[PDB]
Amino acid sequence: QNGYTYEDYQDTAKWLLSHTEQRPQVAVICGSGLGGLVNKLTQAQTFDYSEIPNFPESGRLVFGILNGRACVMMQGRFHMYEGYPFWKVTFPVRVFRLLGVETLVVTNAAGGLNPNFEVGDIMLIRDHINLPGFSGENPLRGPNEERFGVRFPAMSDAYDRDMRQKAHSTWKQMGEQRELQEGTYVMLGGPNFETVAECRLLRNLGADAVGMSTVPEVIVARHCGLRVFGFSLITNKVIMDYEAAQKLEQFVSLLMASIPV
Amino acid sequence: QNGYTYEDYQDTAKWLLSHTEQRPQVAVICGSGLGGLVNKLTQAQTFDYSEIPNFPESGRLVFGILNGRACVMMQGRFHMYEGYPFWKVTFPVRVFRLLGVETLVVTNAAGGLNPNFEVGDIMLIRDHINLPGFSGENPLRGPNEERFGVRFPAMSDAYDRDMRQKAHSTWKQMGEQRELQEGTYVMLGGPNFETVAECRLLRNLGADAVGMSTVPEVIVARHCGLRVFGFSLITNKVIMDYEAAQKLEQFVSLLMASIPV
Amino acid sequence: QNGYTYEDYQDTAKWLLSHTEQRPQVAVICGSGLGGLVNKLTQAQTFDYSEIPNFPESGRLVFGILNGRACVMMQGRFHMYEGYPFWKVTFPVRVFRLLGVETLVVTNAAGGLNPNFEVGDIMLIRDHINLPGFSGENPLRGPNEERFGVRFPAMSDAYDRDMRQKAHSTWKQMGEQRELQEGTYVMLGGPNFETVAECRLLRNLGADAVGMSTVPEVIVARHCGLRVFGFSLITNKVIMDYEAAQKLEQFVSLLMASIPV
Ligand SMILES: Nc1nc2c(ncn2CCCCC(F)(F)P(=O)(O)O)c(=O)[nH]1
Ligand SMILES: Nc1nc2c(ncn2CCCCC(F)(F)P(=O)(O)O)c(=O)[nH]1
Ligand SMILES: Nc1nc2c(ncn2CCCCC(F)(F)P(=O)(O)O)c(=O)[nH]1
Ligand SMILES: [Mg+2]
Ligand SMILES: [Mg+2]
Ligand SMILES: [Mg+2]
Ligand SMILES: [Zn+2]
Ligand SMILES: [Zn+2]
Ligand SMILES: [Zn+2]
Repeated sequence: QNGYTYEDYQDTAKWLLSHTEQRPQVAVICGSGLGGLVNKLTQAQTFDYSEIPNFPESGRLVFGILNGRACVMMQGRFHMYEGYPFWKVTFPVRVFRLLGVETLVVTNAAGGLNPNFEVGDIMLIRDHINLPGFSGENPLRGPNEERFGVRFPAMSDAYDRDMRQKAHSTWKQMGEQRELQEGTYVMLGGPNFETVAECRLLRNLGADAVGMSTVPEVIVARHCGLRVFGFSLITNKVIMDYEAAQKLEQFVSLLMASIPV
Repeated sequence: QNGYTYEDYQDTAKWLLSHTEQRPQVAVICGSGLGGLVNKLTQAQTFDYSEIPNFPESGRLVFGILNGRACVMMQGRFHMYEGYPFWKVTFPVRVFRLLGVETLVVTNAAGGLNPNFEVGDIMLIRDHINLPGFSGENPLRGPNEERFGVRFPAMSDAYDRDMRQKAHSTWKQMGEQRELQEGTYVMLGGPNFETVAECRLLRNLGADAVGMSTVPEVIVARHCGLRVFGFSLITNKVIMDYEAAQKLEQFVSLLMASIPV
Repeated sequence: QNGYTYEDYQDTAKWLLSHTEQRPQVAVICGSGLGGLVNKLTQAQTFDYSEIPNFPESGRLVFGILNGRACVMMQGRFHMYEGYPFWKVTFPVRVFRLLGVETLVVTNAAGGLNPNFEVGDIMLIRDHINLPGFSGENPLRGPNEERFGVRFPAMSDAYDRDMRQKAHSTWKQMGEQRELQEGTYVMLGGPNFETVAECRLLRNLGADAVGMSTVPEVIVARHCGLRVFGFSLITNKVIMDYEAAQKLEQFVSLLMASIPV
């Protein structure tokens, strides 16, 4: 049961509003290996998660201006595999909503299931498969809070098309030799890596990349009306048979200018 | 852990037996949009769930005679997405068993995965896929109570063939232009609606319709020996690619006469 | 949340080390119908689970020498369907590690999904599919204990190849008419048996046999560095459409001699 009341989000949000003059419209959640993205922020202000009332423990929240856009960034995220229920993993997203954030950018490291993928590739997330969600492990599980969103939110249009279009055209302006990949991200609980049988299984379900986060954050963001778009850094080609983080940082930085104000 | 002792079911059952002279042999569980089915009951008696000891909160239980058959009807059901564990969602089924009920009729609103389905269609449930059940979210999870059923109940014959046969022949007597659909119902936790990738995934698993209930009720009913049959009201054709409630009420009403006594 | 501290495993392990002179290098986990495997032990010593501090309740642990190899055997195992979280189901594996065990042999009764399987067949487990694991129901869920293993353990090489090779050559020396089967074991929560739609679904995921255990034990064993190999006794051919325990005991006994010392 969600151990957070509506007021808890509000308290946390007002705490942040009074401790920084920063008023972000964009929020970015970074997983593992994308910490250099926070060093590009100007007029930056960092808050350790441990100093923010109600924030899940263990990692920091960095406010600042990235390529002209005011944003708030999660340096380190939460995972189901660490033991947190999704209502803790996604706590920050609802706080962002209360801060006035309108767009959420999600990033993650993932295993490439699509044969055509190569290490270091950047896959624009066009869709996702939420396996934990099939069994009820859903961040929206429990009473619905109308002040956030509706009881039965649609997820088919989760990854904003306009931003995905900007992403492609922006990538083209970067003059990259490798095309910007695009595909379906499947989330699994973890923490162990998949077996061959499971890897094949996932590929046949239509997934292009596999990871252990993001989906719950996206679901909660869509529920509370945030515009969403994200990317997966293919850190390794998953083996289907028996026997670049810097570029992503630059890319997300450039996209700020393409996000509608 | 099932927060109900065997005695809790018994207490609830005797409470109901002493508050109504009605002695139902058939139980009907209605989801959303099938409330007019309760208005067809004669010599009806309603109990709000809140006045019945032990009943899960938030909705009423209506006793009465439907087309000559004495039955008990759930107007409003419980869902995993609301936060209830399956032992609460399925609490009523075991109570029905203790009331002397022999047949359970389940109904639900569902999304059509089968391309040949049309809005308003009525799909006789021939089989189901219990996704939450694959991860252990099972209403039978925990110590087995032999006074109800066996430890490892078979589910392959869950939807009574004889009733499915009656359903088809009865539908034919109704002179309906649209054929009575038949297929596999897949249950997901919810509450968000599926993405395109998930919708395709489900269709490839062999599911004809998708919903957020019923399966746990059917499993518990089969476990305690109840005869089962049900229907899905296809309220919308699910989109598989990127870019009638009154009739059901009449149908279930007519089928009472086909249920063996 | 894992209700066991590192010290709990240690306490249990030292308790056993001081109550028997036996110092096993191999551990065997037996499910249902493989109890005669314990009667082949010499210089045997039995401990009821109920007399071992910290051991999950309801079944015994038998130490002894099997075909020249000192081993510890679980006669009766734990299942998710009984209500235990995986940290209780897999408690013994970590204890074995602390006892100095290096190899874990897992056995189970399973339903045959592969059409070519026959009742009584013995399927060497080459790989597995962990459905509960896709939703987070993972024995490794929670903080990682480095004294056991790494945060993100690989599972693709879970079933030791060398032992699988020994298994085949050993089976050939047995002069059995039926070949030693080999395949992928898929674990589901249970306790109900699958429907036709689910059975087909599982087969299409690439599973050869279906059961309700083993996978969590294997995962924890691999996490703490144990060599693993196992077998599934096909007790029945699963019906895919709508309408030997003694040999296994002998086989596992013979394989002791093939396990590296
Ligand atoms: N399931 C799975 N996950 C893989 C794989 N490779 C990398 N990750 C990513 C590891 C987790 C990444 C993260 F969760 F930490 P994140 O926060 O960066 O998303 C893989 O093969 N399978
Ligand atoms: N998963 C899923 N469910 C869908 C869909 N359309 C209607 N429902 C039914 C909504 C829930 C119905 C109910 F649970 F409330 P019930 O009680 O009527 O079954 C769909 O596309 N996907
Ligand atoms: N899911 C599933 N399991 C089946 C089937 N047949 C036997 N078991 C094995 C029954 C459980 C075995 C056990 F868990 F008790 P174990 O300890 O022997 O592994 C089947 O068709 N489906
Ligand atoms: Mg704190
Ligand atoms: Mg009450
Ligand atoms: Mg004890
Ligand atoms: Zn202050
Ligand atoms: Zn009274
Ligand atoms: Zn003693």
